[PDB]
Amino acid sequence: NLVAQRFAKAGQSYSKHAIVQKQICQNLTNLLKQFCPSAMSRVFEIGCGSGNLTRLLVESFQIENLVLNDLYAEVQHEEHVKWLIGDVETLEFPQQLDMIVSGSALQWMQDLPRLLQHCYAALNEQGWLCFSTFGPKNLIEIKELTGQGLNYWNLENWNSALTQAGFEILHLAQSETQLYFDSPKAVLQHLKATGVTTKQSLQQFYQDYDRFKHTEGYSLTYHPIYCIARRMK
Amino acid sequence: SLNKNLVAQRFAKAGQSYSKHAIVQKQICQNLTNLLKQFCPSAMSRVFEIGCGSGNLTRLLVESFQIENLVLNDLYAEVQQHFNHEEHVKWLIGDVETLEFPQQLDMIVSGSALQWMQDLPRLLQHCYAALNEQGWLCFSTFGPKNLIEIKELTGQGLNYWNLENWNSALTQAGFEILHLAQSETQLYFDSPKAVLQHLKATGVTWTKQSLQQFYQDYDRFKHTEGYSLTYHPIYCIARRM
Amino acid sequence: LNKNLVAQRFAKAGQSYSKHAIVQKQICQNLTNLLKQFCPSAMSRVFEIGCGSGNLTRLLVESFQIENLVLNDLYAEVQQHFNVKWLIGDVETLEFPQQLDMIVSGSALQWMQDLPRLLQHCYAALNEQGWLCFSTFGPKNLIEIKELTGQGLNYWNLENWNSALTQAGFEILHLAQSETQLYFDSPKAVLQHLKATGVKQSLQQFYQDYDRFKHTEGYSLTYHPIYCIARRM
Amino acid sequence: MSLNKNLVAQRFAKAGQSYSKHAIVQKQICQNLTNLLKQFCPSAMSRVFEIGCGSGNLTRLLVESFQIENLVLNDLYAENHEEHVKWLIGDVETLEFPQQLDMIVSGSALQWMQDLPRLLQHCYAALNEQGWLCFSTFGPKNLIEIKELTGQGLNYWNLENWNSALTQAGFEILHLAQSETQLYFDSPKAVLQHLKATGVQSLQQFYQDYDRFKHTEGYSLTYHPIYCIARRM
Ligand SMILES: C[S@@+](CC[C@H](N)C(=O)[O-])C[C@H]1O[C@@H](n2cnc3c(N)ncnc32)[C@H](O)[C@@H]1O
Ligand SMILES: C[S@@+](CC[C@H](N)C(=O)[O-])C[C@H]1O[C@@H](n2cnc3c(N)ncnc32)[C@H](O)[C@@H]1O
Ligand SMILES: C[S@@+](CC[C@H](N)C(=O)[O-])C[C@H]1O[C@@H](n2cnc3c(N)ncnc32)[C@H](O)[C@@H]1O
Ligand SMILES: C[S@@+](CC[C@H](N)C(=O)[O-])C[C@H]1O[C@@H](n2cnc3c(N)ncnc32)[C@H](O)[C@@H]1O
Repeated sequence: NLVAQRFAKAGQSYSKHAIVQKQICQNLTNLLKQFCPSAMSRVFEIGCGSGNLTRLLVESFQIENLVLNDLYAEVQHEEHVKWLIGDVETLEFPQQLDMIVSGSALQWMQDLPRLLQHCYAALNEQGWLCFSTFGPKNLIEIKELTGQGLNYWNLENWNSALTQAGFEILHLAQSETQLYFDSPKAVLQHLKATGVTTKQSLQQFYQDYDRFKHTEGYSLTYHPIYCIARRMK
Repeated sequence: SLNKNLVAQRFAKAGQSYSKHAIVQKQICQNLTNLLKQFCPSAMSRVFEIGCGSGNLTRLLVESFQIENLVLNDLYAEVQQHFNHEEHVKWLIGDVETLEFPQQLDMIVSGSALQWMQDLPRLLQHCYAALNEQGWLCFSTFGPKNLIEIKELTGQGLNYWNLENWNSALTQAGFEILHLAQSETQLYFDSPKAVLQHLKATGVTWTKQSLQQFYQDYDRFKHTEGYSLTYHPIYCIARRM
Repeated sequence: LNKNLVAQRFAKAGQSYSKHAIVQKQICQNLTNLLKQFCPSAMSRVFEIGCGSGNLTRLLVESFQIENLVLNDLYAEVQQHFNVKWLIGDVETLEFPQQLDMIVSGSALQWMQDLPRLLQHCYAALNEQGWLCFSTFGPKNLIEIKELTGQGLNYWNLENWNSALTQAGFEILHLAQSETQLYFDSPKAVLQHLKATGVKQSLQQFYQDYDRFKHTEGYSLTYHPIYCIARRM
Repeated sequence: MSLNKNLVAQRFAKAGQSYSKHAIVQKQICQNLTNLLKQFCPSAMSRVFEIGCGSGNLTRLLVESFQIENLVLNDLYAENHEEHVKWLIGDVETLEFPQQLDMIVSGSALQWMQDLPRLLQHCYAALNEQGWLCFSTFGPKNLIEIKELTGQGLNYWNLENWNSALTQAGFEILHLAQSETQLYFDSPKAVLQHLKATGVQSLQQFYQDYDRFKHTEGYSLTYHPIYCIARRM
């Protein structure tokens, strides 16, 4: 019934711009409904944040045991949802899991190979490891003009890291989405309103943004990476 | 364009996956419905669907949108065998290029059916005259590389419009384009026989003689993952200008 | 309040002969003459419900100038009686053509399940001052067959039509009914006529029970057509 | 296998309400008598004779639908001019008939006759075997309101007088019907203006007298036409 495929998409659109991060969770949840069965028993979410993915998880899947992880419990049955709080690279994973899901969080990790060792041991055989992260061009306009940002993995780094850690890969995709704001100030407004973020430096930042001024506006790039994976066989 | 808190966007995607080859049409009607949830209001009084067919898109339309009056169109009258009679659903059976469109429509929707139209610019004129001001035109269709494997090996297919032929025809018909995209999917089957079985199982479709050389001809499309079959869906969310 | 039309009541009765096989056509001729009285000779858009073989259809085109003629019936197999625009299907489940000058129907509305709300679509599809003119059948139609076999249809009467037409927003310019009894030579001739017009001991009993419908001229068979000429107000 | 052309006996009754142009009443009686002629008579007729043609409203309907080879018109006066159109002017009860007729036709004229039984003797001898005698006249309820409010009016035959007289003269009756029509004018003056437009001190009481005929829809004027399709033996 299943058939391997390669795909490539492109188009021009309009976005509410304040919605960008929740729609990434919506796209990841579509991939979960595709591959994973409706019913699962034990699930572990890393970096749950405000809970945009968790509410999509519970309303689309039937899970009995749910473990939520983040540095803070800002998500506001109940004995079925338990709280593991702290840096996930410091904590011991819940065991015998059907699925580990993460959304927009793995880019903050310092030692991903070691963390994927914890993913392997905690998961059952053919247990699901599904996550969304970001590639090297995510918010690269801010990286060039301010010298700040994360060093991201690309698709080949993830591929050779999951295979070397003993994971079979079912889905591995990436996307580059350029938003075009009217002026460089609206770019900063979007970053504050979505929570990502001298007077000399401010307008000097607005001067150099002309290097990113296209016919439609000043560009801001999001580079989400999507992956669906299974353990061992 | 001059509207605030909406931002223009350009995107590109690529990846490798495992699909259920029989679910392709459901995948496209699901993708189009996901676009309808983004751009369109949750309630619509009058909606018109061209080429309802089995009803894959119709199922997704009624569960996500409160519709007061739903009008369904298709070529065959026995399309009404795949549906149960409801008071708020009317029918317009026949070739849609020969039928008067229902009046005062909030949205005209159609999934993987406009590629069978003979006169597309004349149909877009009817869409414009049937929609309310700022009425919705949202459709799925197919691009030029659609099933190019079957076009080359059998010499049969369709004439497909590309994005900027659509972009040009919609703008001059009076439509503003809010969303316009396309994707290319190559499915890798294990053998050319699975390609033919897939084409008949999903309802797209000589013997042993020509059936054997067609298998050897398909060797030109064999990747390391299997034998390719290309799908080229086109999506478009438009509004009456 | 028109200064040339005048309110009218009439009643007629008499004895005659009839070619028993042309009843359906004769019913159409009576409706066609009522159309000639009230209606303009030119109408751009006309919608005919239940055209059938086209008895009333050809009488419409012969005496009126129509630009858009839409013909409806249940079965597409009646287009083989013509050659217009075609609207095949159950009229109660069909999207009406809009901005109509007249909606015509001959001996077909007695088959409808929900007449009050089909009139609502007759109201919306018609222009201001649009015409609604039809012939149907009354409660005593084929009552000899319903009394003997228990089979038949529930027919509205005039007062039901006068009530539902004004409740839906229609004026009434003509509302009449006729009862006609044809006296066949024998009950066998009644069955022969019923199958020619397209409508062992159970058979002999039927011939016996029909003697209760014996008159001086023959055996009875009642037709009860209703004629109406309405207009949207 | 075989065609179907079986005449059957029939008794009918009609009733309803309507609107109509008051100036159009004789033209409609002519239109109704022409409908009966089309239902009983062949399209081809060699010799036709009309009694009381008058304005010619029935004559235009006759030649419109039937193929006549010789047409003789009769009336007290004379209102195409082909060579096969003859005129017989004068009191028809003092004139010898044209012989070997296929049909004798008359519209709204036989009510003025002084000796109908004698005139039926002439109709018999002039008609061929199975030759048609068709006419429209009026019954005793015709203009009954003007009859009692002025004490003036003609003496009319009823249906039984005609049925007995035709059978006595040697005629067979294939159709015999009567109709009562009550027109409702806004006021008795419009009744008089109708009586003066259609060729038919003490005034205020004649209006006061007319209140005896006041319905809810207006003041009544009654027409009582009689139709009969006969053929000679
Ligand atoms: C961009 S938010 C994601 C919010 C959204 N609900 C989702 O899941 O996609 C990423 C979250 O990961 C959390 N996070 C980052 N590093 C972490 C770590 N080392 N251990 C646990 N949580 C971490 C942060 O607190 C942040 O809330
Ligand atoms: C691929 S099917 C789409 C079925 C289903 N709605 C879906 O997309 O999953 C395309 C449909 O378009 C209809 N169609 C083709 N030509 C048409 C025409 N000229 N007018 C109306 N419908 C047409 C066909 O009947 C066929 O069922
Ligand atoms: C007695 S025939 C009339 C035929 C004749 N040509 C005429 O119109 O006077 C009635 C017709 O109505 C059609 N009919 C019955 N129910 C219908 C419905 N619900 N919707 C549309 N047509 C219907 C039937 O197919 C049938 O041909
Ligand atoms: C009231 S008109 C009806 C005319 C109408 N156009 C029609 O024929 O249907 C009857 C006609 O009969 C004529 N008529 C009356 N008495 C007649 C008589 N004795 N001989 C010949 N014509 C007579 C009158 O002159 C009158 O024109």
